[PDB]
Amino acid sequence: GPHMATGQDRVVALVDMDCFFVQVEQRQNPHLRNKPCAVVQYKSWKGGGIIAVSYEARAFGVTRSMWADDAKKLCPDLLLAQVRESRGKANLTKYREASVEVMEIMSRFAVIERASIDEAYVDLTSAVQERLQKLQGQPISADLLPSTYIEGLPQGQKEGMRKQGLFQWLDSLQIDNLTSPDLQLTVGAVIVEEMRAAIERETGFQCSAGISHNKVLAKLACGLNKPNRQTLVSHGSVPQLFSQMPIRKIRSLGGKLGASVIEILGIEYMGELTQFTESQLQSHFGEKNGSWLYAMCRGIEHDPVKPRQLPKTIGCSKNFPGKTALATREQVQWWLLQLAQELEERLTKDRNDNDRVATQLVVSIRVQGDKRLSSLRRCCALTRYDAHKMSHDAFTVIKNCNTSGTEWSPPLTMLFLCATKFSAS
DNA sequence: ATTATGACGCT
Ligand SMILES: Nc1nc2c(ncn2[C@H]2C[C@H](O)[C@@H](COP(=O)(O)NP(=O)(O)OP(=O)(O)O)O2)c(=O)[nH]1
Ligand SMILES: [Mg+2]
Ligand SMILES: [Mg+2]
Repeated sequence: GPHMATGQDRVVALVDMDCFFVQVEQRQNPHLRNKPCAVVQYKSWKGGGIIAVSYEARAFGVTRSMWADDAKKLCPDLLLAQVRESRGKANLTKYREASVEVMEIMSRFAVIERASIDEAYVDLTSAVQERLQKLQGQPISADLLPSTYIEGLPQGQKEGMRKQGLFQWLDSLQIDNLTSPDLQLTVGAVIVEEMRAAIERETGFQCSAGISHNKVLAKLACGLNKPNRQTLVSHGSVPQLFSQMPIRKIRSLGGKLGASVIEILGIEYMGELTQFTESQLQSHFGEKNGSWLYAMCRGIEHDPVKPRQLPKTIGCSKNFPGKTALATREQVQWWLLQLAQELEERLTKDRNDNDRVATQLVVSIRVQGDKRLSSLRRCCALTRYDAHKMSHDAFTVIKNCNTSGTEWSPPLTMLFLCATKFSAS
């Protein structure tokens, strides 16, 4: 009892820009605001693959990974913005820069771990302590939490329910106890309302957030009430929340490992994991997964919020599916040169903005009819930011995959250059 | 013929 630690030491938030690329296009083109609209890559094949969808279009069934021509069947009024194309490929510069805007605002409040182009984790522990001392026992008003949902409440119209749950929670709060985890979460949620208001004031972008004691619960919480809302998942809400939560919904159990948990153990929901000893879990799933699962199904996770606002690698990738697969030497060279030219542009801007140089170049390729998503992956040294040198070295490092007797076989369905191993500059 | 990425683990 007294010695079972409960993983209530930290306050952690996950902030996700809602349908981010769509919002970027809607800020730039006001004729898209508050309409069903989606963002697409390419236009020739079935109107393009959709990678971002507004909530209005979602109301009609439009999803990511869907062809635009199919989305139009579900939503005939759908508006489409095209990703920029440079050197024959998609170019996401507009959104990486919009993302830097957002991250830079978030960093004013706390240390943030860039988790993706549009979402970060926040370690609010110190900020909550500072703010708690600032209040000096003063009670927390519902006015400070105008968009917060308390998961599990009310107990015993959507905004009406929300306010009821918030009132029940705030009435129960022990404000005089500067060490109660629930109070600390509440204060973190006040600070996240402030962060979200600053992001929207200074960018016009709206976002959702989850507030809890760890990254996995913050991420799960973030998803309970979207869009433009935030959800506080308290330690005490976990047993009910997890009692019907499909295992696949927890970050990192969405794939094969979550499938084998389901199949081997014979369960469906996260909470059912509590009925297995740690050793049993370790035995089925390895020592790391086992320890991690034994703690996670009790709402405990220790992965730290890593202080990292910049990506660790910088990458350029283009698929060549179907009959478009590259089949000659000239083709592989020209696309390696296109890939390297964009890579070089991104790298020079990275060196100048962020004072660092990449030292290693990873070349990945897929070949046609190869099952795997990397038919090959080989590294070479990255010594200068020269597109022609980088493309030439990538070719030198893959060329012994050609089996022709000027021709290229097996045909290539993917080229991919990645710059890694950054050293300060 | 979702694509374009990017973190992270295993060996
Ligand atoms: N090129 C590409 N971009 C992608 C892909 N997946 C996502 N993006 C881009 C487009 C997305 O806008 C952005 C962020 O991805 P999310 O946070 O997963 N989705 P969003 O912010 O759209 O909606 P929500 O309110 O549910 O969070 O990343 C992809 O497979 N390929
Ligand atoms: Mg998002
Ligand atoms: Mg995201």
